[PDB]
Amino acid sequence: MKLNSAVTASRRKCRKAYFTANAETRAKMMSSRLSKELRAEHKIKTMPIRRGDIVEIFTGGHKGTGKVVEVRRRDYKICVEGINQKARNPEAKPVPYPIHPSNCIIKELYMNGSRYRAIKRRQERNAERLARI
Amino acid sequence: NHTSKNQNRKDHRNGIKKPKKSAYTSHKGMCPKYLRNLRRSRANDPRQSLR
Amino acid sequence: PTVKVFGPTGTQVAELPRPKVFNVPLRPDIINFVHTQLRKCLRTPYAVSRYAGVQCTAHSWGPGRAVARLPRKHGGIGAYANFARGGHMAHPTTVIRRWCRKVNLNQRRYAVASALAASANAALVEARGHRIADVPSIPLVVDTDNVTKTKDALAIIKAVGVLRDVERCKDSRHIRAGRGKMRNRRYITRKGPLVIYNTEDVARGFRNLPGVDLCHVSSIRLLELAPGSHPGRLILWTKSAFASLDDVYAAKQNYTLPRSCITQTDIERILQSDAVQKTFVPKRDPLVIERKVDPFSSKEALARLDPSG
Amino acid sequence: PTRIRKSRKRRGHRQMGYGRVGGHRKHPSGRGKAGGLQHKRTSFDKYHPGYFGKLGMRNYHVRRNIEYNPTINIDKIWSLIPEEQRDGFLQRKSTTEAPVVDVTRFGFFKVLGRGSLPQCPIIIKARYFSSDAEKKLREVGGVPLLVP
Amino acid sequence: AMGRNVAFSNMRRYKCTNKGPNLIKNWFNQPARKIRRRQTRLQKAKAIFPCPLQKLRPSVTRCSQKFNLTQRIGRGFTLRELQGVGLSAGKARQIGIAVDPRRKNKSEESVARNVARLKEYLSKVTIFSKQAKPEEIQQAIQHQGVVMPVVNPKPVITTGSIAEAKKEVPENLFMYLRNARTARNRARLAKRDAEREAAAK
RNA sequence: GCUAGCGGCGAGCGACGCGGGAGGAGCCCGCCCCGAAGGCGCGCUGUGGGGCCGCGAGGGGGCCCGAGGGCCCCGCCCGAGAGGGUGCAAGCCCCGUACGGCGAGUAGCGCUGCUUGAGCGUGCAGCGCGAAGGGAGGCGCGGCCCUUCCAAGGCUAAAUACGCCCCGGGACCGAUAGCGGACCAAGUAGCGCGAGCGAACGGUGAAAAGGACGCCCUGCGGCCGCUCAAAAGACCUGAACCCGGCCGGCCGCCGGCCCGCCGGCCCCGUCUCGAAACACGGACCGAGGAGCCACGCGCCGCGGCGAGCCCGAGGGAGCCCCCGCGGCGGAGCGAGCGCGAGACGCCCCGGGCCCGCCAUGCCCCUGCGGGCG
Repeated sequence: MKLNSAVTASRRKCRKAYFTANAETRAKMMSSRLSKELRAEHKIKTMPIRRGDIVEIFTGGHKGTGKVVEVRRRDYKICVEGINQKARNPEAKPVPYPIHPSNCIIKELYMNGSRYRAIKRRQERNAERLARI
Repeated sequence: NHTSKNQNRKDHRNGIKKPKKSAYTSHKGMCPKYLRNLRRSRANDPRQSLR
Repeated sequence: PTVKVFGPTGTQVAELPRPKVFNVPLRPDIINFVHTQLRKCLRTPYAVSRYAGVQCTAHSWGPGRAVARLPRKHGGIGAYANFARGGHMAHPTTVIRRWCRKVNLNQRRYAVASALAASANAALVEARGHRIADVPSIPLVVDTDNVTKTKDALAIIKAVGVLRDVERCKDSRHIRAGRGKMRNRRYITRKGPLVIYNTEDVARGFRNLPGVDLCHVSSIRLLELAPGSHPGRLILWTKSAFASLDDVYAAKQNYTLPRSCITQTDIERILQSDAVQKTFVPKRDPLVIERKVDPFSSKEALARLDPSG
Repeated sequence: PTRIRKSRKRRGHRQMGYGRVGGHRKHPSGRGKAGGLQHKRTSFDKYHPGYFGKLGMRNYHVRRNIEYNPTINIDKIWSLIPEEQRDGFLQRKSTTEAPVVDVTRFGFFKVLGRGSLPQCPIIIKARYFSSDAEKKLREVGGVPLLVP
Repeated sequence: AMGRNVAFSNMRRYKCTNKGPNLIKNWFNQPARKIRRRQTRLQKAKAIFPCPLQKLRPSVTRCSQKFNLTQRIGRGFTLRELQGVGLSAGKARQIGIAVDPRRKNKSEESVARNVARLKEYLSKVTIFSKQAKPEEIQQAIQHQGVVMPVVNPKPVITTGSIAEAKKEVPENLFMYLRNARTARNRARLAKRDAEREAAAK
């Protein structure tokens, strides 16, 4: 259970905090599972979703793999290239079907440099925890 | 305004209550001289309750 | 009478005498009363705002305007009444209410003792709803050394017959049926064993096990001993807890345990005793009623009353 | 327990247990104990004797501690003595070793006599002793000593 | 109930119920108050870790003929009592003894009670000085609660000789007691009669 | 303590002292001694001294569903099965949680007024008059004591109270409720010259995918259909009242029957002696709407314990556990000084006696005292 009083366990307080959260917190909330292959390489269970990430949806209808073309933190959803609603008119511009990032597994990551620096900081912090704190 | 109709039916609902056994035989209003002498007669031989 | 102690392995490690609390007469009424009173004392006060419906300015318009005489605002809107929309409730709730009920110490102790005693009755536990078929003995006394891992505790519980009760709790979690879901009370699970621990640091190991609760012999809780004002909870005593029960229950100033009583079976055996049956005298044979039929009409019927006729 | 209440059962009856010819109205007998010398004299005379008037001398301040005088009967003096000591004392008797009980130390200042002491002699110490108490303890062969 | 036999209520009518100062004092903060006082107490204890939180206070007869038999704890030791041990007031305060110049013993037995209490405390107290002595300070153990808590001893029966005891008590003690009690009234009335006798001839 | 008192002694009003606790801490000036030693443009008309920052476990297959978080089999992590989110009800999908790190115009007194439970004054005040060793001790006055203290100068922590605001919890309310106000714009829109008053208004869907096309129409708009699981299409469900089509009857209720005939039926509520009343209220329907709580009292039932009984406030790395005073009862009665119950008795009830109070008569010590009738 929770032994800390500072964190709220109220449904009302929790939903308001998620529904209206700062963008820094929206990022962590919008994390996604690193693949078995990536996890072995980087030693991090889940990394926050980015706009160059290629991800494989594993539950929702539309279970394919694509790059993340757009991230809309306000809608708490990400848009994956190639997963769209059926464009009624054939000669029409596609509308992306937003997928939640929980429903996805990160096949590839946009390596960047800050991503690499962030991956390392966790690797040493997790090592302190693995050293039984 | 004054009227006593239904008084007798109300009185006889469960009435005609007799006075009580203690009332018939009581030491109230009796001659004080009779009462004093009665206590002395009682206070001797079997009737005496004195220790 | 000594209660068998089974170790984490599950095999009769030692024997311990029965604490005399388990000889206390089983009173369900004393338990229910103190349970009801102590649940009320935990209740947090609720009330409406004193300034609700009084914040507006409304005056009865008055007779003659063809409108009912209830306070109405500038517009002519009904206000300030239990029947008016936006009005104060006729008797507003206040926190001045008595949310707590006092209990005499003796009566509280009598209840706590009769609840621990109820745990010993084999059927009381099954009646309450615990699954106790695989449990070897009641009370369950298990010598478990300090346990800090759920898997170690789970093995103890599996090897002593309580896994089915823990599984009844695990597979009983559902969303609630009311506004309580919204009011931070969304999930309800079935209540399971109570592990009484003395100096055996098994609290960390057993805490996340589903439905199971822990309580130091220093402070047994009657709302725990009888969940739902229904006594009969499987209690997995640590061996220190049983060996300390005669101490805990004597350290109560000069509190003397309520004297043992009788049971319906022990009133039935007493009733069937030869002396009681010998006193019984059979009664007179009863009356024959027989609904009236016309006697005059039939020859056989008339002969019972008028044979010569 | 609101559920198990007379008012809830009487819902559906209109007047709610208060009558039709006379209805519940606000204070129709006046508020408080009022009119006890006028309209309610019947009740006040019948059940309240001595309610109206002044009957005694007045002490502007009452000093409870000095007006406090706790009393013990001659029957409970032996009860104060602990049982283990008391049971032997009664068989042993003895003028030299007669029990001394300072009822003041137990918490009582004056000894009254309501019952009978046991025959074994006892010395009682108290601030005051009723005459019947002095006589009874003197009959049991005891001494009514005073205490400071 | 409605009239009939009811003792009259002596509870005063509520005042300032709608407007005015709050005359209702709720106690839902009571459990929280308990945790607060312990937390303030724990913080204070650490600030003077070797020293007991409570200062030594004196045994004092409880006032009135009602409680004159028992003893309780008073504000401070009298200057005479401290002088009997040999401690000046300021030196005593450093040791931990509270000092009250106002109190007067009122007896010679009261002084003896407290001088003995002061003597015992002096033995129990250990003065940790020597600049810093951390090892001794670590195992110092802070005394918890009231220091030397007063003990009120229960009455114990004693053995006495009826013959010697009957020597002090006059025979007919009640007459002796009732005469002493009424002597003032009897004496005044007989003086009142002497004036009447003087005022007849 | 809850009653000493106060009050057309009426209605009502009403402290403190003990006792148990939390908390505790003592001092300083004037006066007087020095006399500038001082804070030195002053001052000898006296200065100075005596909280943040983190990591963070472990789930697959089958079937189906618009989509599992569903089911059916098997597993794994719990110092984490508190919660929230995610296309349905998720310990293992995401976040988190458990586990971490860094003393004089005075006192007094006279007269008045206000006030207090304070009563021939509880404190204050005006004016008049005014001390010296004084104050008090709860019935005034004048003596005599006895206990206790030193007013007319000043400081002082702690324990206590409490809103905005922030944080957390709730046997709280669920949009006519809950704050007036859940709505990106509420003290807002509006109103009153102004002081002031003061609303209404929550919900599409998982994703706007918020409507492909064609047909026509002078055109509007309609029509198909489309998207979607569904139109859910300006929105969740969509009741009652009320109304339009189409179909079916001739009809208020109650009973018998095949069913439109016979029989019976005044309009409720409400005051009232009496209502169908030419008494009153009621167009209709929906939602809301009225003996609740606190405290005191009387009595009853129960439960614990019993000449006892008692979660008082509080205090115990203590949580519903433990320890924990008054009080109330056990003795009454009398204005009070005071004095002070045993003799019976299943129970009840009378009688008899005992205790106090009001007398009376006797006897005698430690005497208006005691005892006895």
